[PDB]
Amino acid sequence: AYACSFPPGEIPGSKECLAEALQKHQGFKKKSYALICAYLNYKEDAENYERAAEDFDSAVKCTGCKEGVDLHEGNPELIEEGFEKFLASLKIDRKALGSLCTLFQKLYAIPHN
Amino acid sequence: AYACSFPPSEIPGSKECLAEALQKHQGFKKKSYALICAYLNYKEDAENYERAAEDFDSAVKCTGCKEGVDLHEGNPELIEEGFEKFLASLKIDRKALGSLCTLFQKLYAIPH
Ligand SMILES: [Zn+2]
Repeated sequence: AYACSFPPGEIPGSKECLAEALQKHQGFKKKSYALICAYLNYKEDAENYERAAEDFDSAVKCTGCKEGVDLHEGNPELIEEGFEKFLASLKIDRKALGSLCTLFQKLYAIPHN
Repeated sequence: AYACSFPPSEIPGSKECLAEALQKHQGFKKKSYALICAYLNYKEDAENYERAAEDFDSAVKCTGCKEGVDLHEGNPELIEEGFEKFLASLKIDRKALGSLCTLFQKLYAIPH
């Protein structure tokens, strides 16, 4: 699930659409970094990844970006491919994934209001 | 801050009190693993660490454990020793830091 916390992109056709949504909209960043953390523990908890992927799928629909990101989150043979697609599409530094997961804590502070 | 979400320990005098609270209570895992994530990023955001440490301190009060874990969270020269005290007290292997931080996401589900 993801209730849209931000409006549609003004650059839906841009190769930067998803990367810019990530930067500008904390809620999309939270779901994206949550997904990275879930990926890193996929082999011990596939259901958590599946839920995080569904949440991300929900949040991506908010963006209006044209670029499709099929995570194939229920298909073990395609999990890696789908996650790499996500990284490519969002223009994430793929050598920094550990760090980005660790930032989920900063982006989703507790307690909060 | 931390709004106590679990009951205080049955073994407040024990050297195992904090490790036992961590084992039993998700809320204490949440604040502990959040602290770990904040520590891993200390060198780029000390304020976030200070806040997470204060939150952890508050969660420690909720446990009722007598043992102290002084994180020295405002003192750069002592952050390392404070965090090592945290690891020793909660019986967390330093090799496990990355994994435990990554688990904050699983233990703090969004949306909610
Ligand atoms: Zn929350």
